[PDB]
Amino acid sequence: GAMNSSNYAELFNNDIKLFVDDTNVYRVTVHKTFEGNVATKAINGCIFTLNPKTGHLFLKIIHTSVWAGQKRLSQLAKWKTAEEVSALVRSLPKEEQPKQIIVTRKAMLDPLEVHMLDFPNIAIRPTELRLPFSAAMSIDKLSDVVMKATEPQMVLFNIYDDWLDRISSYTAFSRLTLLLRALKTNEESAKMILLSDPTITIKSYHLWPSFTDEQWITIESQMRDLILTEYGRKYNV
Amino acid sequence: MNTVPFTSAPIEVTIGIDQYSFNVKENQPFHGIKDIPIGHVHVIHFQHADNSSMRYGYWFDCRMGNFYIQYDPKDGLYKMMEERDGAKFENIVHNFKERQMMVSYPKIDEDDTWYNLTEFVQMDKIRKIVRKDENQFSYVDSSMTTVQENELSDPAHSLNYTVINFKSREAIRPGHEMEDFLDKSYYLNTVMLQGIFKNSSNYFGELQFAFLNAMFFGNYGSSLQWHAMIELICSSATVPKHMLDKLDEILYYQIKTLPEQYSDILLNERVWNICLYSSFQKNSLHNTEKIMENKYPELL
Ligand SMILES: COc1ccc(Cl)cc1CCN
Ligand SMILES: COc1ccc(Cl)cc1CCN
Ligand SMILES: COc1ccc(Cl)cc1CCN
Ligand SMILES: COc1ccc(Cl)cc1CCN
Repeated sequence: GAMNSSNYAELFNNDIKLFVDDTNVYRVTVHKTFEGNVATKAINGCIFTLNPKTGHLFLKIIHTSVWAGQKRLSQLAKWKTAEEVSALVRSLPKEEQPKQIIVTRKAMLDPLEVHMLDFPNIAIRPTELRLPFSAAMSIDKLSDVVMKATEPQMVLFNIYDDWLDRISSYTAFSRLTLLLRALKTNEESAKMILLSDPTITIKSYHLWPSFTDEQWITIESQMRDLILTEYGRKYNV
Repeated sequence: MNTVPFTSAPIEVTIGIDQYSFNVKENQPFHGIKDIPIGHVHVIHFQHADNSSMRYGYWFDCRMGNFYIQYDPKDGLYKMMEERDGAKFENIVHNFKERQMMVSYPKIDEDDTWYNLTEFVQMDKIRKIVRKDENQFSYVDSSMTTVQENELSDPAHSLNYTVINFKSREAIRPGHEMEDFLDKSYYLNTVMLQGIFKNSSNYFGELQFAFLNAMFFGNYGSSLQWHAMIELICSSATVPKHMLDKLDEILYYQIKTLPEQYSDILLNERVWNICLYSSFQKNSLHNTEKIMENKYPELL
């Protein structure tokens, strides 16, 4: 059924599962036409498909050419997402195929269920958690590869860098969601926290900075404060 | 006009024949129903007074035999029987008519209600849905499950309606996933009409039989099937124009025959508010939209 706080450790068991977030698939800028009307211009997007146990991220880049001449693009974007996730599953060896796919938005359920009819044993589930995966495009290197794409492309990342050498998957996912929640709440301040230090660096093969364990505690606490400080800001507290 | 003689009425029961019903008291001198219009299927239905639980009955065609009702006190239900002695039967009927022990099928001459509810319903098709081939009539009751219900338990007692599942490989062409899910024309026209039902008459027959089973008995599997067959049409962008006009007439007489007290429980909100107001055919059911709104304005 639905994934929530109560069955949260299930994310880190040994049954392969993927989260699928479609927020960033169809991305537009709304603007005015010469005649004083409103139009949209699309920009490249991405499907965010993440194994929460291993940190493996299948970033399918959605190039704006896929929208050319199509109508009802918000609706199509859900079915395109479902088509591409199904293609990903079919591309994986059987022992790598997920047993469950958890969509972050319930409107993905029927499109993904329909595209996965050939996979009756793969459970398609919603979640009651508010996950901050929309902020994936705040990670500089993911945003870079998406905007530079000139054609459809899949790029593989480990969104946990090397953290699983030192922390558990549960803790890595908690660090990830905190970071992304901070970037979603106040992108500018979150990035200031991550990068203001001229002594700290991101490895060429990593997404996040190379923090010692103690520095991560400092960073994590600064992210918590940011989320609390922003809460007071927007809700007057 | 044909006759169905009763050997007696030993237990208090409400007896129906098509849209008519009447109460018979325990051991009242009831010996059956006369003046039954030839040319249509009929259904003779029962609900015992001492246990309204379990409505049951028999679909039959007087053109296919001489049928009588004998109460069975072991199985506790009014059973339909075929009578060999062709003139045993005629002599059985003539005796009770002469003693005026039968009720007359009370058909008003203006009234096409029964024809309109059974236009496409034929005994031959009923008997493929209800599988008991040693009798010429078909038993149905409140509790019988359908084949699709049995997939989601006794198969011989099943209603073998055609399975309809909108999230199924039968319904969805590889590579037309969004197209086929959002527009069910492929599934309606190619899979169901051309492939399975052969024509719309057989489709409407099953649709009408499903409605009558759900309405007359309280058969939940039957209501499910009726809803599904309506939804499959309304959710198809491409439907022959003769089918849309006929569907409108079919449903008009159903929702209208349907006593108001059964509407609260029998009618499914998502299936109907979609068909009338959101579907491709939302504008193609004028008569049917005119009967529900007239008698159900609270709904919308
Ligand atoms: C004495 O037998 C009868 C009386 C009434 C009725 Cl309807 C039928 C029968 C036929 C018995 N096979
Ligand atoms: C009087 O006929 C009936 C009796 C009982 C039930 Cl259950 C339904 C009907 C339908 C009549 N449209
Ligand atoms: C939803 O309940 C119903 C709908 C239709 C019919 Cl005919 C019967 C029921 C109640 C029996 N389960
Ligand atoms: C009188 O009840 C109704 C009338 C029309 C429609 Cl569509 C549905 C219902 C029952 C609602 N659960």
